[PDB]
Amino acid sequence: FEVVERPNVTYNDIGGLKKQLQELREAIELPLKHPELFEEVGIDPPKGVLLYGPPGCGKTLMAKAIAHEVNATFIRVVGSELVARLVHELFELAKEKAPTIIFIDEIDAIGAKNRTLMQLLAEMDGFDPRGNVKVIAATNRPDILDPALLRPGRFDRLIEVPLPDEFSRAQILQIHSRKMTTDDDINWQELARSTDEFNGAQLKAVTVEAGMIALRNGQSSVKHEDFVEGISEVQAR
Amino acid sequence: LLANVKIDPSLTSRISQIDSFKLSELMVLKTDIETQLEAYFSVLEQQGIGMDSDVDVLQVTMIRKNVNMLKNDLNHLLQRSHVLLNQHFDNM
Ligand SMILES: Nc1ncnc2c1ncn2[C@@H]1O[C@H](COP(=O)(O)OP(=O)(O)OP(=O)(O)O)[C@@H](O)[C@H]1O
Repeated sequence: FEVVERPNVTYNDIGGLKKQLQELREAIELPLKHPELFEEVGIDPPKGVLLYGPPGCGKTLMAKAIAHEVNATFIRVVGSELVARLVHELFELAKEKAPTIIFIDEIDAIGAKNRTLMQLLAEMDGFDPRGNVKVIAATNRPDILDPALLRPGRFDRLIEVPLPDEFSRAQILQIHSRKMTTDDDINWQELARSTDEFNGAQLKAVTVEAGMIALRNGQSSVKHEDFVEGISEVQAR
Repeated sequence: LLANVKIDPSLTSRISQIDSFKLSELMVLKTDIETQLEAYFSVLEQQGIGMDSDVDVLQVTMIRKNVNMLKNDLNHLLQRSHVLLNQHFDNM
């Protein structure tokens, strides 16, 4: 599985998702920076937080930004690529490189309603909250999950991570345009309208498509027309 | 009952060089990968089955697995193409 010592991704790299990201920080960032306070008042922080929503909406992005802001190790697992030994080994490493944010992608692929599943429940009952290992899970179908995962002391904190709304889309386009010279007359709002029902991944792929055309034209920056051809290009996929 | 799929020459070789390609090569590659996926998708249309008898299932199982590997590669292509692209405008 993929391990990143300390990912260099700030909250500044996440377009929109303000309410959710704050919910996440209340659930993970807070008990990490000040675990004693949760002991003083005497309440356990959530061991696991489930991020459900469509793909390319920034579930991974959120989990990496937390791991960044909290100076932790980021260890990611792909749920389909697990399809039990490896789960134990995982959490073992996770404890070893603490602080650690474990990100279980495609958790539904192993947690529908077997050996590997049971292991994950064990590992999470294992380590205790206030501890410096926290779990974040990502899925499409929270409906399809086995109710053992959502029971307290596991993934007992749920956060919807939906598609970018008209405005969130503007940010995401700009976000991937930052390291990239851009004309001052560029209409970011018109772009947000033409990218109806787009996701973060696709919106990033627009900026990649735009900067290509500008380069192909030997422009010194990316013009608004480039982006629209980019959106045009991206639409066909 | 497909036989009309276009085939990707030197693809698995070019795919493995994404991190070491220049931008122009990535552009040609991206276009080629997409051309391959268009052919795969035409087929997923003919069965009328989206990406989500017994010799049916096996092909569809493989068809899907192929697209996903292609999508995972094209994704990598763009993440790298993006970084190289960002280096161009910081260069300036
Ligand atoms: N809100 C966002 N702001 C900026 N970029 C985004 C956002 N959401 C997604 N992206 C871009 O989309 C790509 C995929 O993002 P990410 O993997 O975080 O989404 P995800 O929901 O975790 O996808 P998956 O379903 O594969 O887990 C990333 O390269 C990221 O740059």
